[PDB]
Amino acid sequence: RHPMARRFRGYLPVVVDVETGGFNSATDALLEIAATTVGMDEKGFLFPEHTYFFRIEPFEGANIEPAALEFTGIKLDHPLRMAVQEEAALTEIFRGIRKALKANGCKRAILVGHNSSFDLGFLNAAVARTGIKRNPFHPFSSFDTATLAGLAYGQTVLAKACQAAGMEFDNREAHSARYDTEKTAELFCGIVNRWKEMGGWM
Amino acid sequence: RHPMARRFRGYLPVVVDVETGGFNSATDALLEIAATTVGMDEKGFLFPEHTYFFRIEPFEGANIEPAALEFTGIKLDHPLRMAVQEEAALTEIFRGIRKALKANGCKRAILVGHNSSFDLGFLNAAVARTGIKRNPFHPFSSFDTATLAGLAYGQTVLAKACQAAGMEFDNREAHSARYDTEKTAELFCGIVNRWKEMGGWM
Ligand SMILES: [Mg+2]
Ligand SMILES: [Mg+2]
Repeated sequence: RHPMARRFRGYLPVVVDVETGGFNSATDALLEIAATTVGMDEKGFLFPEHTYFFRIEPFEGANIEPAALEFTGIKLDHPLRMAVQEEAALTEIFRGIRKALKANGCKRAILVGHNSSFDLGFLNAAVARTGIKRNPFHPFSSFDTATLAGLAYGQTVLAKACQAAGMEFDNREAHSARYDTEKTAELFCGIVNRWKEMGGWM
Repeated sequence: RHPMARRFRGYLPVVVDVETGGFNSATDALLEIAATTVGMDEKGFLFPEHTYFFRIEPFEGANIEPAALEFTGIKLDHPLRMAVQEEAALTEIFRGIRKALKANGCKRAILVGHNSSFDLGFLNAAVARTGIKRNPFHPFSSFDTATLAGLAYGQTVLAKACQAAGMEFDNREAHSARYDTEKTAELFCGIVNRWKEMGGWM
């Protein structure tokens, strides 16, 4: 078994963050999705490997809460938005994930996220809308970085967790799914790597 | 401050497990709830403290999947079931938790569970149905022991996580919430305590 396959019983951690048009996954638009795969180096340390990132054209009939959209800072009609259909974006991300599962001897991906059940619900709902087959993510379990940061740093807020971890993080409020996914992947790998450094995985 | 108040940013971990009439928190019955508060000893180690347990009468209009009843072994009409209205059970549990909060110098409870978002979703749906305003739990944050066990033991399945931890876990024929709560509490405390043993919280 590949070293990464042994670490989480055959699941490959893939960090995902979404931006949405509200908090209801059944009805609310998906507006951005980033996904960052994790690799394992020759010494058994995790690192963020590849990032996918797409801005998403709201699905037909989606609900968008005006205040929610306003707080994200997203500009739907901006000429450089480069928004794509959710099916196209998921197809490309999934393809990349399946390639990574094969390279790591893993059977399935597990979503890693900050308050990760939120992202997983939106991901499951988009998959259900598009009718995409062979979703490589576990449908129900996820690694919550708010839980990991609670343990490691006694913090549940993402910015405060990253600050505690010695990382840079901006209290600007205007961050794309890409920024959040890369910071979350760094937080995730740092905690797992500290656990190893402290004797937790020999 | 109180040392527990400093560990998780004023939140008191409280383990919750529910048994339910299916996987949909909007429609499916709450049938049992167990909650176990955690305390901190003089040496800074967490331990499982006070337990509450109630069998719940299905709310009027609730959906109960035949397969949920087979899985749990639940007999709704058994004369010694001693099931109570969800509003009464929650009120009693919440009162008990508030007492734990005060004794730990904490301001809110944070739900701990195995795939904790599941249990938080059912708790919030019951709180909504009953109109309880005095809910001491955080509405969206939780500590997921599937995440914690993935870190510590590479295991996401509760039974297997406990076995990796050196605990006994009975490969039972009827699933119980009192049993999962007791074991989840041990699992949670064991991992937080291991972090500390390894030099992670000084
Ligand atoms: Mg997010
Ligand atoms: Mg459970």
